[PDB]
Amino acid sequence: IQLEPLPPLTPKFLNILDQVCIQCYKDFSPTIIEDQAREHIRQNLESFIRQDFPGTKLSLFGSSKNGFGFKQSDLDVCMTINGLETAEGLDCVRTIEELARVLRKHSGLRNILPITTAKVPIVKFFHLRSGLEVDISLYNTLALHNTRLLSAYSAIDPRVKYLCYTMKVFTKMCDIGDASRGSLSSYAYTLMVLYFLQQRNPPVIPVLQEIYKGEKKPEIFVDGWNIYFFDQIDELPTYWSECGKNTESVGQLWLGLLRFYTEEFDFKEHVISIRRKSLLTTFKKQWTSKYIVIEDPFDLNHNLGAGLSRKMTNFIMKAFINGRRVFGIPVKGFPKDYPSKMEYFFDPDVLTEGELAPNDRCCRICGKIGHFMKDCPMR
Ligand SMILES: O=c1ccn([C@@H]2O[C@H](COP(=O)(O)O[C@H]3[C@@H](O)[C@H](n4ccc(=O)[nH]c4=O)O[C@@H]3CO)[C@@H](O)[C@H]2O)c(=O)[nH]1
Ligand SMILES: O=c1ccn([C@@H]2O[C@H](COP(=O)(O)NP(=O)(O)OP(=O)(O)O)[C@@H](O)[C@H]2O)c(=O)[nH]1
Ligand SMILES: [Mg+2]
Ligand SMILES: [Zn+2]
Repeated sequence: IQLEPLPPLTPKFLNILDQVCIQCYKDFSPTIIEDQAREHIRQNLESFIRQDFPGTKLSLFGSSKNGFGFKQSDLDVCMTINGLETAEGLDCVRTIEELARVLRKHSGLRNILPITTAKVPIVKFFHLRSGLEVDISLYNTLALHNTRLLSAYSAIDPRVKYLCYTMKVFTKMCDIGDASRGSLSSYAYTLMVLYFLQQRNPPVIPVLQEIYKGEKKPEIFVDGWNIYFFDQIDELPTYWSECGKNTESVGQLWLGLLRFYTEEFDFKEHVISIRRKSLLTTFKKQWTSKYIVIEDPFDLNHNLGAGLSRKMTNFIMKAFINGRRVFGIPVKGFPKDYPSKMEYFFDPDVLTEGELAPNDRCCRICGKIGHFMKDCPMR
């Protein structure tokens, strides 16, 4: 597939692109009050569950803590039991079902649903007063660490946040950010942003998992994987020589990302991997089955794109190509004929050409993957 050449931009248009990326953050990030409410929910659930399971500990992870949350993002909760370091004596499937029974007694919750067949078994439910979806998992230790990792990256430079928010808006508007419906997890798209910023010349962020006081990388193992990374961001100028050398604006970088993954990045040859600056090949990983290949920074056996079908991969790539056109090619009558720039750049009828995301892997009743119709909740 060949792509349209991009016309040269004016500074006036470049400033518009900058503003759109920043509005994605300002418009959709939670207020300080909404963040505190999320902590209050965790606190309330921990006390309620402790009535039946004393020593329960609930810990927030995901976008509530990694610096990239939206107002209506779900509440990702990790449950552990004090004194029990790992889930090696804990019966996780039976624990999920016991936990669900406890949560059905909570008058402020609705629609308790345990999902024990997923790779990560969860019990999810609806919190009435906040209107948020909550997902509780058991001993999700690695998720807690990649939450800290992403949070560290978000603190290095404000542009990290702006781009991750813009990416999250983009994929959400294209309806390609729901792994439960066959597309990619929003966490996978966050990794794509970070990988782009690491490979940029000059880089906007370093590879924190490769920064350390010499000579060798410290070895801190969790569930068989080294979770070390440099998290002393205040001292980063000392340990990152290229700190602050990239002076591109946010809009420049956002258009650069769209061009990077449509023109430059070789999906069939390389793996999107934020744990190392050196390119990682699909052949070295023996991950040639799929086109989009995304390696988790800690669980190196996890390919985030392992679930994508061929159709979904084409749909995703067409979205990025159309995004390249909308953000890169100024149009006549813009911006004076449009009372909202957000509605122009993120128009789904343009980015996906009016088509809906494919859903062939999905249940015909609810639209989720991973269950037969006799097991559907909406039956
Ligand atoms: O690697 C992971 C993946 C998921 N999660 C947690 O599960 C929650 C739901 O994950 P999601 O990627 O949106 O959907 C899962 C499952 O919840 C979904 N699924 C699977 C079987 C089914 O019957 N219904 C259903 O919706 O299909 C996917 C299987 O990877 C997330 O919010 C996380 O809190 C994690 O903590 N780590
Ligand atoms: O494939 C995966 C998916 C999810 N996770 C971990 O589970 C967290 C929640 O998974 P998530 O689907 O809620 N994505 P999130 O980062 O919270 O953004 P948002 O759409 O605003 O909710 C993620 O942030 C990861 O830490 C993984 O480790 N591997
Ligand atoms: Mg979440
Ligand atoms: Zn269903």
